[PDB]
Amino acid sequence: DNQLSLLLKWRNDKIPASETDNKCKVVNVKNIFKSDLSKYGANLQALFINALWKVKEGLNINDLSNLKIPLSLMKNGILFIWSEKEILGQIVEIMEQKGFTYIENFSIMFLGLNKCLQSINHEKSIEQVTQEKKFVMNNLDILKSTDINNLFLRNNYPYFKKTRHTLLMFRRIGDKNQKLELRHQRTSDVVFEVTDEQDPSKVDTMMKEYVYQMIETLLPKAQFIPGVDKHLKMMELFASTDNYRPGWISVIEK
Amino acid sequence: YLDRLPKSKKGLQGLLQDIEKRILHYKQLFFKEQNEIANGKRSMVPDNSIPICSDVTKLNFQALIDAQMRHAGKMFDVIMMDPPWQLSSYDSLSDEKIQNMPIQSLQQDGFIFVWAINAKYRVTIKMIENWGYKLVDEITWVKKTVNGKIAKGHGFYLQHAKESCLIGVKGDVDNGRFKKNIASDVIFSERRGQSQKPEEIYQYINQLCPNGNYLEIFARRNNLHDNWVSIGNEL
Amino acid sequence: LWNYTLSPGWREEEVKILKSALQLFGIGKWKKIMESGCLPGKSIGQIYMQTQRLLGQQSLGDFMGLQIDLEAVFNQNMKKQDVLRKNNCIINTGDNPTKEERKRRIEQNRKIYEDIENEKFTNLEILTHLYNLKAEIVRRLAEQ
Amino acid sequence: PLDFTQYAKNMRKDLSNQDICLEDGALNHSYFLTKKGQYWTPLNQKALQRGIELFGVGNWKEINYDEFSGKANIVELELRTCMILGINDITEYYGKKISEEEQEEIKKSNIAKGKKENKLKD
Ligand SMILES: Nc1ncnc2c1ncn2[C@@H]1O[C@H](CSCC[C@H](N)C(=O)O)[C@@H](O)[C@H]1O
Repeated sequence: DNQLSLLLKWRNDKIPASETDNKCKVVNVKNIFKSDLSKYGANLQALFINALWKVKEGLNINDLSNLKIPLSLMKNGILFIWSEKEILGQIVEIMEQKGFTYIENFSIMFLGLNKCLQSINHEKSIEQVTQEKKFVMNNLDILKSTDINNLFLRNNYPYFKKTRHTLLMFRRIGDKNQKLELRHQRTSDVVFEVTDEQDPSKVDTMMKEYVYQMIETLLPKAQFIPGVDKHLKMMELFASTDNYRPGWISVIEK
Repeated sequence: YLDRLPKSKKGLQGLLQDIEKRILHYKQLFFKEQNEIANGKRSMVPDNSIPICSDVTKLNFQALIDAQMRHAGKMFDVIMMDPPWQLSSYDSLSDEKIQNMPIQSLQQDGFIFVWAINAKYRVTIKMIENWGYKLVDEITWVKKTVNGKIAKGHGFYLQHAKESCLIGVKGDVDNGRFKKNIASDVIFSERRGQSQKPEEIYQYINQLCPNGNYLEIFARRNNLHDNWVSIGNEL
Repeated sequence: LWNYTLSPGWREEEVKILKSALQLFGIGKWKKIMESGCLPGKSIGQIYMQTQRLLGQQSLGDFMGLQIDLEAVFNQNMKKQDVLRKNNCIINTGDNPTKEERKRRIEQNRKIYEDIENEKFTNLEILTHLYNLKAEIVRRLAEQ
Repeated sequence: PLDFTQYAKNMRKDLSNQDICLEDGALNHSYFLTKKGQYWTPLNQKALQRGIELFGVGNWKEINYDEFSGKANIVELELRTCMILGINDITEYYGKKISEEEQEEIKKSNIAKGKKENKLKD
């Protein structure tokens, strides 16, 4: 009916922490949009920042302009940043003056988990946002008789109803006769998952994990197991306080 | 190789007879159709559709705004355009050519919508912030297949499977006739003809700024609706 | 039976036109075949598969750029009929070899050897094709 | 202006092309239903009437030469010169000039031959 089985096909592939070693590097500085990052890695490929903009708020947009990215930090590489609808704009123009070029975008469309459970019937706890998503996942073909557009989010927004989140992804080419290795078409620009209405901007695990898996697939060469190399060719900012993903040079702001 | 039969003599002429009566059949049907149209028959385009068919560069928007002031007194409220973008494997649609057109003259109080592909997403932002418009929101349309799958769009860096549209604001958008948080900014509908667009976005706009003149740009015969002053080379 | 296996819905006259065009131009020069225009309504892919059937070997990598006799290759493929010739086509044992190996294979193989009434069109253009179709038929009867 | 219909008519008169909307007319659905490139304004039909006045039905092959209609097409023009005569075949008017119609009255009496859709079968 809805063909929703194919919509969440990759969500059925779950695949959900390396200690400080040759495979994982850890940095915990109280400053990040000011701390030099070229000393934490050079000629890297994947560079992720988990910028939780929100209009409470986690990070101020105007702060981002003071961060410096040097060519010595990375010649050929990519930055990944989050976008929030109430703070949409004023974020799409900051990064170009730091020396990147726009290539593509990625986005997450939230299908209103409360509406999904309502259609299955015919504030949420951590359990209600972790196991309830499995609950609506395993019976994914019972609500396929309904309309897709019904179960979308209805969140307060000045102009429309806010429904989706967004990953801006920016590649810089900086060295002539040098390129990057990419898998390219791995995960569709359209993806599908539900998200709690309490923090639609926030993305919990099994979805953050989905992004982690897709980025690990897009840039496999950036990773390095402890035996092959000790220095990691891909770093991260603003991760969880307990997750230290292998390959990533984690930089958590305390 | 000749498509027709090489030699059949009168054996084919009999078939000719068949064909020729078929011929008369078509024209007699045509006559009926003629009687059906020259009697007062109403076509699909509804009332209050104003299809200005002219080149956007050739057209003088000054006459348009003069008519706007003369008849209504309020200038435009909601505007849209999905111009032919650049693909790099007409050529006067250079994004700069799209820019220099004085849409800022055509609008002082109201929104805007601009659909564009992600390959020209960024240039769209500079397209909208250049004027008094401020990019505030986006409406996105997810392609659908016949069954309910996701279209396997060509992938440059990721598998392209959605289409984006930007929204802007100049002057005052709280003109009373505007409505806020009308509904979701996403549209899930099938993949129609080449670069076609969902007709439910016009329902969205009717929810948005009803009882007022509109302006879509670069239309086709599909686009025309009620209360839509519309422009388009193929319109 | 079923010699030179036929694609669904193509005349054998088209097959012999293709044979003549391949004998004059050569395998792989499908663009020249389109330029000549002796096979209307044919695509490069479909003519490629038809060449696969006519040569008797499914893989055309060993026959690229060859003005070889199609029937001779088909006959020598029956000379090696010990291999399963599915659809009268031999599957090449070489798995997509390098350009050098494919090139030496090329060298060795060289050395060895109604219509408009359809389309759901409106009355205007169908009659446009119909009247001069009838003129063509009238001229055909006149010369008969 | 909340007078949406009058407003629309005014804008159509002020901006829209003549072949799109009449001088003070409605949307003119006839142009909409036909495709862009071939439409029959009163100018085109009066020009074809002039062409009929030129020689009438017969060996009159200058139908496209005069370009009386906008980008005249021989088959479409010969098709659209037939409803005026009201008879499917024109063999009974071959080789003569025709001034007015005087053909609908002499043929609508033929009930068996045909009177529906303002036309007669053969
Ligand atoms: N400069 C131009 N060159 C060619 N066609 C143009 C054109 N400007 C407008 N058009 C016409 O309008 C289309 C561009 S717009 C296409 C989408 C349409 N506006 C919609 O919303 O449904 C073209 O395909 C053509 O039909």
